[PDB]
Amino acid sequence: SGFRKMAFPSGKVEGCMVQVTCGTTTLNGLWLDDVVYCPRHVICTSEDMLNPNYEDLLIRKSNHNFLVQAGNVQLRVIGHSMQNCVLKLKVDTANPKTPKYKFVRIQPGQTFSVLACYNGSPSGVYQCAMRPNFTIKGSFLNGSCGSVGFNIDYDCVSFCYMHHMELPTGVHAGTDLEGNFYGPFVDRQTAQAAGTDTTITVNVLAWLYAAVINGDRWFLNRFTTTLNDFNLVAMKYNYEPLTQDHVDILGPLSAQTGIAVLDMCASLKELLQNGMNGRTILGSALLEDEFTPFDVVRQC
Repeated sequence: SGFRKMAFPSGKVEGCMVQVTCGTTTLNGLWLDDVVYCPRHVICTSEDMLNPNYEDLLIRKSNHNFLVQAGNVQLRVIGHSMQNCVLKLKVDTANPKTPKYKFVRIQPGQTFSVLACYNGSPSGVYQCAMRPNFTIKGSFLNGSCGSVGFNIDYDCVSFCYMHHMELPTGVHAGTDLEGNFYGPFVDRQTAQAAGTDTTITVNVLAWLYAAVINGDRWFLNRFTTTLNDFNLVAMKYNYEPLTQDHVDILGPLSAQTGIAVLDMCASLKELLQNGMNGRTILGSALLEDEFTPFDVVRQC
C-alpha cells in the first residue's frame, strides 16, 4: 500500500538527452534516430527575443552553427529544419540507444513524467499534470529548456512535452514534440501570462478512491447525489464539470471499492462546503487533482 506521486523510470529517455549550443545559448535536445529536437528559440539571441522572425533566423544559420554534444561525443549536424516551434537538427549518426517511441499530444488533466536536464545531463525526474490552462507546475532552472515529458507504455516511450519557458507566475509552458504549443503561449518576449486555472474534478475523485483503498475513509457518507446537482456545486468552487464519460472512467475504481461514483461525489460536495475540519486525506490538507484514474489504478 501507500500512495505517492510516482514518475516513470527515466533510463530510456536519459540516453536520448544531448546538449545543443547555437551562439551563446545552450539548452537540451532530444536525440532519436539521426534527428535532434530542441526549442527553436535556441537560434535566437536574448537581445532579439522581442521581435524574432524565425524564418529569417533559420535562413541565416548553417549546419556548423549548431554544436550538438552527446556526453563526450560530438554529433555533426548535416541538416537543419524548423517544424512549428521545434528545431530539427539532422545528424550523421543514429542514436543507438533510441527506444521505441511515439509523439503524442496530451489533454489537460493528464499527467506525465518530466526529466529535468541541464547541459544535456539529466538531473531529476518527477510527475506533472497538464493544467486546464495548459501550464504545468514544474521545477526548472536556467538551462532547462529542451527537457521533455513522457509516459511509458511497455517499453514504448510516449513523448508529449518539450519545455520552452517559465511564465511569470513561476509555472511552465512548452510544446508537444511536433512543436505545437500547449495553450496561448508564443516563444517571443511578451507580457503573456497564465490564464485562470480550474480544478480537475475527475482526478480528485480518483484520488479519493486512492484514499479509501489506502484506509482513509473518514469522508465517506451514506448519501449519493445526481450528476447535475454535483455539477452545480462543482462550478461554484471552480471545479471543472463532471461528465458521464468521467463517471465511466472511474468505474474500475468504484468496483474495486464498491462505492458508486455519485456516492463519492456526495462525499466531494461535502468536503467542498465544509473543508476537512483539521483532518487529512493521504497525508494532505488539501484536495489533490494531479492523479488521473490510471495513475491510481497503477498504484491501487
